[PDB]
Amino acid sequence: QPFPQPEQPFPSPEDFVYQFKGMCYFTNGTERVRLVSRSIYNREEIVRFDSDVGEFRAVTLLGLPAAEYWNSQKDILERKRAAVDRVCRHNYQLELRTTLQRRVEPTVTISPSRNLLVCSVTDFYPAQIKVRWFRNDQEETAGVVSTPLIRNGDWTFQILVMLEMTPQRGDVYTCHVEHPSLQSPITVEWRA
Amino acid sequence: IVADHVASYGVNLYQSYGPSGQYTHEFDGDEQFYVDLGRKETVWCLPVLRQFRFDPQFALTNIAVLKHNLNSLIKRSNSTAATNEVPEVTVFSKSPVTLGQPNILICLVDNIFPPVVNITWLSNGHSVTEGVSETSFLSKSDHSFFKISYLTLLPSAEESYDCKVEHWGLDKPLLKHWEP
Ligand SMILES: *[C@@H]1O[C@H](CO)[C@@H](O)[C@H](O)[C@H]1NC(C)=O
Ligand SMILES: *[C@@H]1O[C@H](CO)[C@@H](O)[C@H](O)[C@H]1NC(C)=O
Repeated sequence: QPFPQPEQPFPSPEDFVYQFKGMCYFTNGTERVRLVSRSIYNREEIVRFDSDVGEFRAVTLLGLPAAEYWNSQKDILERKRAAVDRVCRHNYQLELRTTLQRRVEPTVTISPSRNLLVCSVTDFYPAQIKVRWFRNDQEETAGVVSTPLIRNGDWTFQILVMLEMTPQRGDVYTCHVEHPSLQSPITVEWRA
Repeated sequence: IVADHVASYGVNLYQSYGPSGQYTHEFDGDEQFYVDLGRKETVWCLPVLRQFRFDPQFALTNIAVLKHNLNSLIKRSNSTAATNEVPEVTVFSKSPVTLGQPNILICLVDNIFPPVVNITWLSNGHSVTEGVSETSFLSKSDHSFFKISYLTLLPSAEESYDCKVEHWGLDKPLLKHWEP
């Protein structure tokens, strides 16, 4: 039972777009929950309901009729005012036993570039992760270039953490990966 | 807004060209499900989420409100149409490219507006239809969209690949190359 937010009715080729976004913002579990409903014409937000404001507000002059009219209706205001508990807090309960429980462990691989060492940390969820390079248990930090967190779109992430190094005899290079789905951080070594 | 988790319940989209619409729910930037408006079917994107039910009629009814609200706005804005944007295309593999082992090519088409585009794949200059899937239009805080296409493949040392993107904001179809 995931609850949705409804949109209120108003009082090369060219194209016209309308977007409605019923959004929820969660912080510290549920002790800090915020709801923001966004009415969007093309790419311009025109009307908005922020739970911290408690009434409809026109972002631009185009949404000025709607905000005034939607505020006129005590019924519509009162439904929207209770949506934070009814939609956001209610749906976060379903999220706690599904999405927030998803644990996909990352796959860590080291390979020289196509000098430069590439630590590929692929297919992990959630997005929280930390990757550090070590050289003889001495953390390398100045020659490390990390690609941004890549969203694969299939509920998995990946990231590539490069390191430009000078290899000498008897030097081991390890990629240290920490992730919530791991009982202990993964270490992948590399010898030349 | 700064928050630990950002959810969209949901992302409602209606545009005049087509005309077409889209209804989705998102949590932390990932699509939970979409409603096939033409089939009145809910299609979950995470198998763990198949346990829930979602009335597709809500999506249809909500989309209808958007169409009515649009026609009002088309007139009131003096027929201000959508600005065509230049989409950004990035191609990468799902896993490290080990030759002879199956993999998936991922084509991220970002900064899409209006949400109208073909995303197609090419191998040695030939259309590739099998093994091609794609996500819906995922939302962005600047109210543009990005769509991700997938191409399953068995990478080999000589087969190159191109992600092809046709868009109104594009003078010519954009081609992003990938090689193992
Ligand atoms: C916008 O309004 C002005 C009135 O000054 C008119 O000249 C113009 O044609 C209108 N735009 C469209 C697209 O009709
Ligand atoms: C590709 O998209 C364009 C508009 O962006 C459309 O005219 C065309 O029909 C699409 N391609 C095909 C094969 O239909």
